[PDB]
Amino acid sequence: MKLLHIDSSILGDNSASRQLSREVVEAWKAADPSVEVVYRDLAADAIAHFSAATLVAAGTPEDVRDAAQAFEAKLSAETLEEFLAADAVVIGAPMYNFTVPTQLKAWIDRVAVAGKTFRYTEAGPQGLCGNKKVVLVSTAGGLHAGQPTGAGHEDFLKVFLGFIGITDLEIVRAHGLAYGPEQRSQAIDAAQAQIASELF
Amino acid sequence: MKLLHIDSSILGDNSASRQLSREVVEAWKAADPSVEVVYRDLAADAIAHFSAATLVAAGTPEDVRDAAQAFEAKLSAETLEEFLAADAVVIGAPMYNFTVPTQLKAWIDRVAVAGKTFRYTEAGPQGLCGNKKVVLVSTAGGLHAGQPTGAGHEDFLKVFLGFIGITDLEIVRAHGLAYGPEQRSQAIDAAQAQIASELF
Ligand SMILES: Cc1cc2nc3c(=O)[nH]c(=O)nc-3n(C[C@H](O)[C@H](O)[C@H](O)COP(=O)(O)O)c2cc1C
Ligand SMILES: Cc1cc2nc3c(=O)[nH]c(=O)nc-3n(C[C@H](O)[C@H](O)[C@H](O)COP(=O)(O)O)c2cc1C
Repeated sequence: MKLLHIDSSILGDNSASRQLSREVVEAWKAADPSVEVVYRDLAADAIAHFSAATLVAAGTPEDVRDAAQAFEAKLSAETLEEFLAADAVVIGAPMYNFTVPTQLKAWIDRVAVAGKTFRYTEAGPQGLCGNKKVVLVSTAGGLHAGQPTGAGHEDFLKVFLGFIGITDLEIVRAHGLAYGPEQRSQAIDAAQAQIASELF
Repeated sequence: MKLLHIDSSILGDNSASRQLSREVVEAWKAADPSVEVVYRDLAADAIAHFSAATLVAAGTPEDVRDAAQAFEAKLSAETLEEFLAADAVVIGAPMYNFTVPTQLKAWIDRVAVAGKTFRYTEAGPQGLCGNKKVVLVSTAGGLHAGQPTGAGHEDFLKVFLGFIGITDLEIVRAHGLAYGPEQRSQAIDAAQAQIASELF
């Protein structure tokens, strides 16, 4: 099966979510050596804001698109196709300014596509991604899960994933990382324990 | 006083939030002809993703910055300064894929600045923007305020605004816009009634 490994942290080697997302993927490869991994670093190679141009490009026939429109259309196509092909997705999801990074939301905007990851039916919208397994690697400076301050982060992500039909979701969490070295170390240690004994 | 008018819709003349944000500002000008308006269309002139480069530029002395770093630093400075100067802010805030547009969040990332719009104290973080009035123009295809599906939209915005100390907040809402022409028309009519009789 195909595993898509997504990072969105802007903090590079100092990133908690990049460390933990890599650790989930390493654990996964060890548990299933046949897994095929595709990597996408949404911070290193940022996806353009979903724009009026994105919409115009989508509604313009390929043979009449200019270069900028071909760019937007290919960006939309390649991102969507990579997600559709994936059987499992590991997503690094920092909390920056009370929500996810715009680098991550820009990816979400390309994968939330009517007719592909969800569809409209006479009975209402139906998610089409129910076969996909997702591991969300959720990292934050504070501890606000289950509280209003956390609305834009895990709650939002759960809404999006639920809408496209994901039912098989695990959250690997390391929160309170800004409260000092000992608290940061334990939060990461606990997340590693989840990876080691509660994922596979 | 200085009013900052922000739009983030990608739908141009078909935008509900651009129509209503303009109507709030027109009403404001009529109520207070001395108000000075500054406009920023975050969709037409999109702010770069808040990135590793943004952080590096901020920590690099001006005299050693290269051109790309001067760009990031000026973008950060001009956006922040415009917000600090504003006494009132009218913000067009569509719901796209269960949250705000990345164009709007990229602005939030430049205005959430320690020491400027909030500060760390020995007693915890304190918002510094309590004198500012904000009118949020909230538009959505569905009706999900007060429900989990709405977490990434108004709930998130209220968290951000509360953190930087905004207490004087009004929300002008037009939701259910995707459910048909009559429902869209009434939602906009109700929002116009709020503007006419419940804002000023
Ligand atoms: C630009 C920026 C914004 C942040 N905003 C928040 C925030 O709103 N709430 C919070 O709890 N932590 C916040 N943090 C702390 C991060 O959530 C924390 O450092 C986490 O480890 C980020 O994941 P990462 O290390 O993989 O980048 C922010 C950090 C940065 C760099
Ligand atoms: C790319 C895109 C994504 C959208 N996602 C949502 C959504 O998640 N939930 C919703 O209720 N409406 C959604 N809508 C509908 C918009 O919220 C609605 O059209 C609203 O009027 C947008 O504000 P605007 O007209 O100022 O652009 C979406 C519209 C677009 C174009």
